[PDB]
Amino acid sequence: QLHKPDVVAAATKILDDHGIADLTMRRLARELDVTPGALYWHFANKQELLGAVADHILRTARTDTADLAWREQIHESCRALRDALLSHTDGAELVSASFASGQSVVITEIVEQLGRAARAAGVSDADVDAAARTVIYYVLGFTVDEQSRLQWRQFRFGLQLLVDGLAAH
Amino acid sequence: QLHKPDVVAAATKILDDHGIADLTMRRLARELDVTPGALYWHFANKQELLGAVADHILRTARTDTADLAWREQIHESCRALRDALLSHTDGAELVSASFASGQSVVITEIVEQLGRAARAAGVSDADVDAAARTVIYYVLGFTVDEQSRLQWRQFRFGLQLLVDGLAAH
DNA sequence: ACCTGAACACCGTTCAAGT
DNA sequence: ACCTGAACACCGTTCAAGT
Repeated sequence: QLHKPDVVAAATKILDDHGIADLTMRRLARELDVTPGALYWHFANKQELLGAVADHILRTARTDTADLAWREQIHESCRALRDALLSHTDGAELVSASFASGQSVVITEIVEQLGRAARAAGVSDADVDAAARTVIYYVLGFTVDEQSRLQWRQFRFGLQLLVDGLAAH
Repeated sequence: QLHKPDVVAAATKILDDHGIADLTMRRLARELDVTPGALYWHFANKQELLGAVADHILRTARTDTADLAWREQIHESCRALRDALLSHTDGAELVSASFASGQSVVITEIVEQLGRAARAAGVSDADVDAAARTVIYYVLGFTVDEQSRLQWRQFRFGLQLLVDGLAAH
């Protein structure tokens, strides 16, 4: 009997072992000894499946940050994210694609978490979303590039550029 | 007789008309009445072809910025980029993918152009590259999200956050 | 409910062979 | 030089039918 965490575990193993291009619905059915159209009972499509793989990826990226100042909130969040991504082959491409799809709920949670920190820094209520997104655009972009180069930090510099744009309200 | 600008013109028409998912080597050979393995004489692969399509996309995004202050340099560059991208279906996904591939020479030119502006603002010589990349991570991320939502600004807010992180040296 | 069989409509890339 | 034919080794998704 096949259950969703079966699937996500197996696809994660494919990602770690072979990269995001070898993560295909057919190959994933091959590692579970099932028919490719089996997976479509549990997931609506490869997008939803990859979003689940992103959530499983990022279970370790959520760190508690409420008893910390609004700069340590940001830095600590972004550090935890980047370290969750750098721990899986093409982790940052996968999570970035799920964020552009709309299929990782915890990447949305992390954007809420840093939106709170942007608020707590003085930006107006109507510009909070824009800011938080700004931050994650940066760290997703950065880790994609970084994981590229590695597979063939001064992360803090680019991040501090943003926390300074934020210092001014 | 088939020449590279033939190809790039035709693929651009496919992108405008149908989106980046319908831009496939086979479909592109179909619009040129050629065999799919014809395109592989002129381009090494779909990556190189898409980089060429990105360069043709971004011929309009280069604006002259040497007789302007280092904030108008940034704002003007980023405005020109975002407007070149928003003028083509999935323009920002295409250009973003070519930037992650390493196959648009003018996206590299734009990163040089804003690297100069970051220099001219006081950041150290060893942190210039990091900064410029930071900027384009932001505007590529932003326009991807924006073009998503449109197909189904407060750009300036996120950008000013960065030019303020930059004000401090 | 949950999965198989089998099809539908495609992909990128290569490469001998023709002109 | 530049292109065709034809193959190689794949894709995501659907859906009747079985259990």
